[PDB]
Amino acid sequence: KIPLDLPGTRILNGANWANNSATENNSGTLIIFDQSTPGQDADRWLIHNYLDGYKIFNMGSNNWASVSRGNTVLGVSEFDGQTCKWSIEYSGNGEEFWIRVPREGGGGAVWTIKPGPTTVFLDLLKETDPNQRIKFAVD
Repeated sequence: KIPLDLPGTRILNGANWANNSATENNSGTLIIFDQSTPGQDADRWLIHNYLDGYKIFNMGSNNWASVSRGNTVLGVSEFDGQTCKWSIEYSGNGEEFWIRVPREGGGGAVWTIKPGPTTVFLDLLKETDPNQRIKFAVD
């Protein structure tokens, strides 16, 4: 089940976990998957209910996981229901989820970690692709 309202949540893909830094500053910072954290709790996330889906908050950076230009997933300082809402859907495999664009009709593009540090973008779901499989680890 989705760890709702749990501050210590790491967002996992294979051996990497999602990181995001505070904006120095319509601004935003890359969501980076890596096996190193760039400062205290830059790898710590808070998931809440938002309408028919979820919002994903980085406790380190105070940024919201959001769709940005070119289907890139960024942390953005300012919340926007249009860019910051996600569907989290069980994959069928252990505790693995797809984080998708909420779409009336379904078939929303999903978090895709590109095959060191790596960025996240939205692409069509391929059920078998481990680069779109997300796990949530608490503490």
